[PDB]
Amino acid sequence: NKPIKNIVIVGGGTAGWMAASYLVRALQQQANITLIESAAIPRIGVGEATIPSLQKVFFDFLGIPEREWMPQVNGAFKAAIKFVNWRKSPDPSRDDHFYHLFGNVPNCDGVPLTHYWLRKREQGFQQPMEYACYPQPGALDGKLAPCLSDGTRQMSHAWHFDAHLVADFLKRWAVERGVNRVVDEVVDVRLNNRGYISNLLTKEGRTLEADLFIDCSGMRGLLINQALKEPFIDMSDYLLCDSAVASAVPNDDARDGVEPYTSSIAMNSGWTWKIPMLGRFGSGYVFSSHFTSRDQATADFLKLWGLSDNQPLNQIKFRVGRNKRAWVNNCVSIGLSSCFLEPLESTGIYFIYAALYQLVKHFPDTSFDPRLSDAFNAEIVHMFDDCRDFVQAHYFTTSRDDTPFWLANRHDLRLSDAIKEKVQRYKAGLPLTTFDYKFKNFWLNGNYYCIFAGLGMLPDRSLPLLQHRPESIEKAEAMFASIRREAERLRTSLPTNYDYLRSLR
Amino acid sequence: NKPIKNIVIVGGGTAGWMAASYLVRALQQQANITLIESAAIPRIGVGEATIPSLQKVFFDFLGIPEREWMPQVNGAFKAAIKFVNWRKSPDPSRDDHFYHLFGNVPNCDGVPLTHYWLRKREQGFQQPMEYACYPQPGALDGKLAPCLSDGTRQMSHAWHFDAHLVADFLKRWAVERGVNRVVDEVVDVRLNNRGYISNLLTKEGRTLEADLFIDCSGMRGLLINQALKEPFIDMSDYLLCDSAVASAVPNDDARDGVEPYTSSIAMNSGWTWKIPMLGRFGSGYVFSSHFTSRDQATADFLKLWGLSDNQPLNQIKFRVGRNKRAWVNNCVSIGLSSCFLEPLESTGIYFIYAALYQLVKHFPDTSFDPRLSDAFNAEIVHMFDDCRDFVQAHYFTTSRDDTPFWLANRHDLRLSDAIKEKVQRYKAGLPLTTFDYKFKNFWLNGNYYCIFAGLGMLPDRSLPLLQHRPESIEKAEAMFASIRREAERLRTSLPTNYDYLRSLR
Ligand SMILES: Cc1cc2nc3c(=O)[nH]c(=O)nc-3n(C[C@H](O)[C@H](O)[C@H](O)COP(=O)(O)OP(=O)(O)OC[C@H]3O[C@@H](n4cnc5c(N)ncnc54)[C@H](O)[C@@H]3O)c2cc1C
Ligand SMILES: Cc1cc2nc3c(=O)[nH]c(=O)nc-3n(C[C@H](O)[C@H](O)[C@H](O)COP(=O)(O)OP(=O)(O)OC[C@H]3O[C@@H](n4cnc5c(N)ncnc54)[C@H](O)[C@@H]3O)c2cc1C
Ligand SMILES: [Cl-]
Ligand SMILES: [Cl-]
Repeated sequence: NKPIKNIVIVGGGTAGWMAASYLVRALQQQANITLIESAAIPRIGVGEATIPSLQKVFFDFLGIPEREWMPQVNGAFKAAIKFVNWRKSPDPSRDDHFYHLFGNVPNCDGVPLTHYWLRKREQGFQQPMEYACYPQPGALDGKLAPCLSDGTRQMSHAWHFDAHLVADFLKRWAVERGVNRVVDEVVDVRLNNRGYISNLLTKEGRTLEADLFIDCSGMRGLLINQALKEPFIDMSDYLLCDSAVASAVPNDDARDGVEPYTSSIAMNSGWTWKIPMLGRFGSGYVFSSHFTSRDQATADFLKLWGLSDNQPLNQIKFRVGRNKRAWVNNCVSIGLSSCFLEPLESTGIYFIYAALYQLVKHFPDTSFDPRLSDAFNAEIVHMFDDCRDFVQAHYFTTSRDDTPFWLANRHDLRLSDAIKEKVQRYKAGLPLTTFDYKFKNFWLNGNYYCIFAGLGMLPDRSLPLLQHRPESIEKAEAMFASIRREAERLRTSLPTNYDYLRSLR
Repeated sequence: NKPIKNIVIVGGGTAGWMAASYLVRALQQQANITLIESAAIPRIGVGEATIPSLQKVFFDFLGIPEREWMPQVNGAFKAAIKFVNWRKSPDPSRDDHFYHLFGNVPNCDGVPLTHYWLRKREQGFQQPMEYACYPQPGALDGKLAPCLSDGTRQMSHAWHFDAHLVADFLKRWAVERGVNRVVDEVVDVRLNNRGYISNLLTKEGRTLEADLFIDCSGMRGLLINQALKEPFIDMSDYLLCDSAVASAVPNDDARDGVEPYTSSIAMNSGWTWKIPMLGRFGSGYVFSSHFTSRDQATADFLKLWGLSDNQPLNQIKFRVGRNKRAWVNNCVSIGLSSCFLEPLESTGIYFIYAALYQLVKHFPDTSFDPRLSDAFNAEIVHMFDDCRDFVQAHYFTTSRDDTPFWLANRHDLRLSDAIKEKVQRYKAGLPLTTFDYKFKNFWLNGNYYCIFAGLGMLPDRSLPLLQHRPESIEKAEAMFASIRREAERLRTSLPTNYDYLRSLR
């Protein structure tokens, strides 16, 4: 079986240039790669927060160290997601916030600290879960850096960056290593009798041929959905948000500092993201069209940040769900042309490089053994489903009942059996779980606990086992005190996030 | 909710004393534990090989180091399973053997050495997979120790031991730390209107009461099956063997040495185990009653080892399957009273301490929250199913067609969708996967490859990706050469298994 020789990527967004970079890297020899992107169809223009796997899975694989790509794309640090006004009836006189922190929660004699915390709360302990079980939240309040002045990491973290800059940075990297860039527009996809893609017809009359096609054409899915007619499974019965009004907002970094985390500010009919970096923060009101109008949501967004009726905006709508099959015949969909959940928790770009990782692990020859694509397609479903569960958990758990949108999340969502089971185990007092392993069950006990406890849904009781383990309870107190010590050191030890980034220019 | 106070274990076999030890360990305080065992109903008398998790999960948890319990139970080392006459038509003039080795196979640029080996075999490379991808098989042929004279580990391994001695060793350990032993026989189990166990009536007239009951009564399942009437799911449609004829056989260790591995010698209608230790080896012909008679199988067993018609034997039959629920109301089944697959691959005792681990992780209070047992019961099904897949893979993969029994394994077995999927991925050329994580997918790429390749079922082709990675192919050759070096060092470096064990008395 002859190997793949010519690859064509359709799309010049983040997805296409990640695909181009990764593939040019994975395929040392016998690989000609061409990417074509329409000068007249813009990128989506968002996608600026991430999760920890980005470096280990994507950039490391490219051989691009964190200190090299960060300053090139206005990179900033994301130590958490701060959730604001999610907990219940928004009250401007009450501080309703909680963090979803990255990183592992320690175990004490095989039991997560979360569960010793719950036991204490039962005895009247007032401190919130994440402030007792992690050392860094207080520092986040102080908008400090996730690492020392000298660059030594001090807490688990991901990244923020400029979406357009990232795409451009990879475009340069990829082109430099042999990727052929073509600024042009596909207008016809031709299929042989078998149903495979033979070539693309462009607006300037070019005919592009290839063995393998990567569809990174974004939500229109030029190859996978339209040409190959693979159905998209709409899942707006699982999740309500289908729109966003977004913009970049200037920040007075000198007076207000740079927050080392993404913020999720709950709204009337959705929520608003805040992704800070030097000079400004990306922002966007994610909402459901069925509970508010774009006009109405736009006014809410402008009001939230005190913006003016002249502020140019990025109006977006998106589909929620996944292709029935991500890879069909000789076409692999990657990016918005494949699956999407709303930007809560930031899984979009992870879907890109996780899919690319799976693609290489299932790489075909020109005979396109269906066993390979089927195995690939099944991994995508798992990856997507795991995240859909976690995202959904932010919603049907809410105690907010003040608008139709929150009522609908409370009562009207379709839930997978998988999330039902986890919730049932959680409520019973049981701990949840504590790359290939990461792609696998990426969201652990700690993550679900940050969310559930932040939202004010606690288990029915502490673990029955703990009543037999007074020693263990004692050791846990020691671990709590230790955490409290580290928290204090960091306060006087970490530079401000603002100052640290500036020291990176 | 009041905690559990009184626990009664029924059964004095390996299962009961593992339960008693583990529980007395896990439950520091507020735990009274009584074990009752009928002097007139003997233990099963087998169960003498194990897998690597035994130490980390069971003995370590007890605080009993390997050097302390081994000499107490005639412990020996198990570095592998050697399979003899499994490959095809048995021919006394052909050496048909292969090893299933414990331990991980190295990865080269994210691809297991197994797959680089396959690529070489395609070019005419003659050496067998396990001799190229692991350093220790040749040493096993030489019956060497898995560690240096001084006791430094040199290869991954599990253990062999005397079944009765192990049970007795734990009995002493457990009794010494507060377990109450009662030599007596349960004759009636009394249930309240709710259907929970109130107490046990013994033959001497004792009435035993408790909050929690552990059923370790072996295959009769005195509590779970008979009293509580939980159905046992027969799975002799998944696996054919239902009987064994066993005995201990003296060995001339001075002239023949001690093999550092379990042997699996395929027979006409089953297979025969060889579990060596100092002085003798446990052995047993596992067979299907539907393809040979006990009388016939007995004669085959005696002939295999040159035994005499006077040799006293352990005649066994066993059920294959699992309880519909391992834990029902206030009764947890552990051991042969719960699930069993035939002894191929040695999962029996693993089922014991893995279940005990899950029991403590789901430990109840006296209200017996059904969410706990349901979560427990589901983990048991996963554990069992994963092993049933792996065991089944030894059979429907066989190329032997010389008896009805092998024909039946070839064509007539009921296969899970899970094993079908793995096989399909394997055949396509894809790698398979590479405690809580162990219980999870304990059988990895290497294990399945040892088995499949030993049995002579290879993938349809090498990984398409490798054609683009000449560099990677090169590095793999280096790794192969390195493995060959270590193999040579061990040959001149390891003491004989026989000599090493003797140095332990
Ligand atoms: C509101 C919103 C918020 C998000 N927030 C996050 C986040 O916080 N974190 C995160 O990781 N992800 C996020 N995502 C997802 C993320 O934005 C995308 O995964 C990422 O930006 C890559 O998108 P893309 O390249 O597939 O699509 P696009 O940006 O839409 O790129 C499409 C490309 O295909 C080209 N193209 C299309 N059609 C044709 C044609 N017929 N001929 C030629 N060329 C063509 C276009 O010109 C363009 O270059 C968010 C998405 C949305 C919608
Ligand atoms: C042929 C064969 C080979 C095996 N090989 C292996 C192997 O290689 N590796 C491995 O790990 N496992 C193996 N196993 C499994 C292993 O033998 C068992 O898991 C282990 O020995 C524990 O068994 P048990 O204690 O549950 O049952 P048993 O040994 O049958 O113990 C039963 C106990 O319950 C008591 N009892 C019963 N009934 C009553 C009553 N009404 N009143 C009072 N008391 C009572 C009995 O007196 C006895 O003490 C094998 C099993 C078989 C059958
Ligand atoms: Cl996202
Ligand atoms: Cl077994």
